[PDB]
Amino acid sequence: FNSSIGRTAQGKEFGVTKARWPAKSVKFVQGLLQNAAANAEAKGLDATKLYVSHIQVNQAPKQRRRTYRAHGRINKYESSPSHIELVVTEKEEAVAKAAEKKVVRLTSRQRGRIAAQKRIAA
Amino acid sequence: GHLGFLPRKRAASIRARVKAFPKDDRSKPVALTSFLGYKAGMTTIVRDLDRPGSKFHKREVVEAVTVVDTPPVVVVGVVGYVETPRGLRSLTTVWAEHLSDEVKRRFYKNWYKSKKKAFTKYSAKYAQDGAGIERELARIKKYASVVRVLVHTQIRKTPLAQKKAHLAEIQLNGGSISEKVDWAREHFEKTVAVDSVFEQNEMIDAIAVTKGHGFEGVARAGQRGYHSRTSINHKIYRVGKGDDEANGATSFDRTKKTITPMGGFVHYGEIKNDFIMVKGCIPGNRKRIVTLRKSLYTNTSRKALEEVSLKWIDTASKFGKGRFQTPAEKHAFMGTLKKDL
Amino acid sequence: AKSLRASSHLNAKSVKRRGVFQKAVDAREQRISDKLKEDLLKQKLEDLKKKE
RNA sequence: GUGAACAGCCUCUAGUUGAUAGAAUAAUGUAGAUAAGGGAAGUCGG
RNA sequence: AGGGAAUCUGAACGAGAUUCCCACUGUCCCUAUCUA
RNA sequence: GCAGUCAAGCGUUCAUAGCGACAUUGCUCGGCUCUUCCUAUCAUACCGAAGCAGAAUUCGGUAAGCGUUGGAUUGUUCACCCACUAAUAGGGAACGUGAGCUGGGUUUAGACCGUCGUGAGACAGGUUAGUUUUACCCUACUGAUGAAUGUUACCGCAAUAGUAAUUGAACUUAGUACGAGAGGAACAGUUCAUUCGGAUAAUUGGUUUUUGCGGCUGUCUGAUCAGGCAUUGCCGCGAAGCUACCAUCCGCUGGAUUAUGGCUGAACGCCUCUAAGUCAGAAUCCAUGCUAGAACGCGGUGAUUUCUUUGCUCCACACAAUAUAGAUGGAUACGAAUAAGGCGUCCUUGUGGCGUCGCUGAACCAUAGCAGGCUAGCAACGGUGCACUUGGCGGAAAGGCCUUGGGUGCUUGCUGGCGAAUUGCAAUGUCAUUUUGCGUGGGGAUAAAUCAUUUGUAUACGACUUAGAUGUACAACGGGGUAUUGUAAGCAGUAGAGUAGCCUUGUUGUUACGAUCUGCUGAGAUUAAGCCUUUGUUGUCUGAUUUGU
Repeated sequence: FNSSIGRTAQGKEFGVTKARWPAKSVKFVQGLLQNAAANAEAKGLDATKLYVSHIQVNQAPKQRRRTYRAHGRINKYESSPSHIELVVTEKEEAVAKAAEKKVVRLTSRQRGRIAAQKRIAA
Repeated sequence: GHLGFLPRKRAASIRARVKAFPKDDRSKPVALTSFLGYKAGMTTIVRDLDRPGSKFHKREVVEAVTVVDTPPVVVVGVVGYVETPRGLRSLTTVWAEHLSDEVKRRFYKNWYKSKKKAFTKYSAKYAQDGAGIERELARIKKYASVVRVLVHTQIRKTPLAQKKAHLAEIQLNGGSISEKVDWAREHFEKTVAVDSVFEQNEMIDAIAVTKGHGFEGVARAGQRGYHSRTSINHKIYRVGKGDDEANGATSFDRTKKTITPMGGFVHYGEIKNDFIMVKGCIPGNRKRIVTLRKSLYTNTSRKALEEVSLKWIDTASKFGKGRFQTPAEKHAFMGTLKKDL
Repeated sequence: AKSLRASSHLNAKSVKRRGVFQKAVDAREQRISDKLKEDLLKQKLEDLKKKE
């Protein structure tokens, strides 16, 4: 959602020419992050091994303001509210060192070849 | 407009690079082919004109000249180029082992944060009987049809608040490539003066990035200025010296003065070193780095053969209006003032 | 008027360039290279100032 | 109140400081100026 | 205590119209700069 | 054009079935402005013909590189005037250029229906239609950022695309050539200018919310001074900046050709500029030069993070993964000529004699071992693999080529002895080479970039150029210069019109008011904000992120 943004120098960090300073949205998100961090404390979690794994914002039912007008028209304005939701997760160093058996089927010619190989090789 | 000067776009850098060089004769002595300084200044000269056939033979002509400040260029390397079916190709560059603070500054965009660890392993690469340096110099002398000199400017001796010198590449029109690379060997860490490249009555072509005017509105709207322009055939009127007082002195005027005006040039300092006083107007503004090449070819008309007999140098105040040459002539004409006595 | 690339004028200017017109440039070049050779010796004296 | 003056300009009594803000200030556009020399040569037509 | 002179139109006219003479100006030659 | 005169032939034979070319003879809607293109070119460049003495000119050829002006013009302009200029050439961009636009014409101009009307027209009857224009679409064109290919920085190369200079005359050459005379040239040498372009602000002119300084008018602090203020009240000057053929500077030299003029010379026992060859020759072409740099073209060079809990690179073997415009014996190197060559030999060392070869790579080199095992030998000093190693050579993408040796396995040159099976009659039967990640055990190396602040050679925003971790550092003030304005505030005076006032009735008598003149006073103010310089004083020096072959 970036058409006709004033391109900035501060976007170099992210590889994008366009970037903004959306104060209202930032303040709401960090309010939710502070809430999530405290939910992590109450549950009994680490503070520094804690990263945001899931953050999903999807559209809300629009608000309906109206203003009179050219030709006395009713140009309907709508607020575009949002449903923010996020999950902060404990970071896990070295997840697993286990895999499935991965059973290999092989014919008479492959069974025969492997057997002949162990007759020759070490 | 002129369809040749397209695309009419902003240049790659303020230091425009020289596109072509004067040819080559393989019997001439080793000498530099292009020089660089810092254009800043403009002033008026009168001279008697010994141009026969003219309406002004044995008469006097007033004319506008420009003062490029040119501190003694310092050699810090040499480049060798092989001739290919694809153009030229640099196979080996060699440097000076111990370079100034100015050029190690040119290698970084942020100077103060760095550990200043530029040519540490290269200088340690030298640290023996040579062995590898002489190997690369053999590599240049064996192959490489043309040899160009890496130089830089003495930025600190110029009043500019930039501190960061410009690297350049200058070819050699002295024959036998051996004498090219060995002239370079005789010139590592050393400096080259102006008058060892130029003299009086010599035509030059000063190249400059042309004074940016920004956005402007088939005769199309867009960018005006900041283009890299080559202007040819500007006669050198005077080569100057920093240590020598009475640079502003002519054969006629002979008053002990520097070509520097009272309170200096506008937006730029005095002159504290060597300069070139070139006739007419060189592209770019004041504080601008210009690269002076020499003529490309034998360009002798009577506008190139005649000797300049400079009669007077205007050193009056460019900032304001001009009434006095020296400070001494201001308080000689004025009388004595309030805070004097 | 004859052009800048008018063949006869290029040939007349080549008649010039084999005479005085190159010889003056080939004297000026020698005076420039001379002072360049003079510029080595001064710097070598300032080498011997520190070497003293 | 100054002023020949219902010209304006300044105020006493009283009432406001409401109209999104902040950061820059290149060209263009609208409007208003000034300009060497010449003085409608502009344009169908000062 | 902006002119002036003629003419066409209903002798001065009327912000009638046209032409000429004199003065004036960026309308132009040829644009340039500043402010809102 | 019509008719006739010839008249190559053909008419189904063929001139008397007829057609018939070139000639010939009979009289007779317009206009303003820009971009690009065409040549059918007016000028500029070079040529050919011409009673072409010279100058000037007429016709013709190549030629589109570059040029192609300024005023009065409206009974229907589908006319033209009067100069300047080298010359003011003709056309296209199918309704180019009326959705880049105006200057003058229909008559209350489309179509249908009706009413009243002799040959002849009206009725302000009646019904109707007159939508592509704006696109905060699309994309050309200008300019500007930009992830990616380890990062990051500097210096470069140049594929490609564009390209530009123009015309006039002035002095010698000359009052010579040539000319009865009147007149009157040209090359070589040099000097300016016109148009066009690229620039630049030394000076000149212009310009001013530095509103810099000063002056005037008004208006408020109860009066001076300071200014508050005036939709920037008005006036003069004016720095910096920006700027004008209203200022100044600068704008190139080699090959290939066109018309044409030639040389040798065939065709054709002469000749012939052309057929094979060949020299010259235009403002032509292509280069040089001039401008951008491919953001998926390339090169060289500098740095490459050290406790990130040894992060990053390089050698060895080790396991997983990931793919492959597509290994499966070997890409096996003279050059040139073709109406000629290669090789071998020999000599008078040459464009030499003699011999031999091709007519296909159908070659040549490599090629036999459990997909190649283990062993016994014999013959010869060979062939080959592997790793150590002496150099020389290779720059066009060199990144490879030969060589000096020591060790080391193997050799199918020849001859013996073991082992293979059951992959069940085939099933690619996996043996190549990239790009990696996690582990190992040894070497090696001790960063920058961005943001934020500043700078102003840059600037719509980006981007660019700068500056800054203890320094001839930077910032703020401060001083010195240079400029702009024109004599600041305050105080004093004998300079003082004119007057009030003591009476000594004044011949600079006097005390006070008293425009202005004068002095301290070229003073005062301002002077970098995009001027210069900095031994003064005071202070700042460290915040976040991002990056690995």
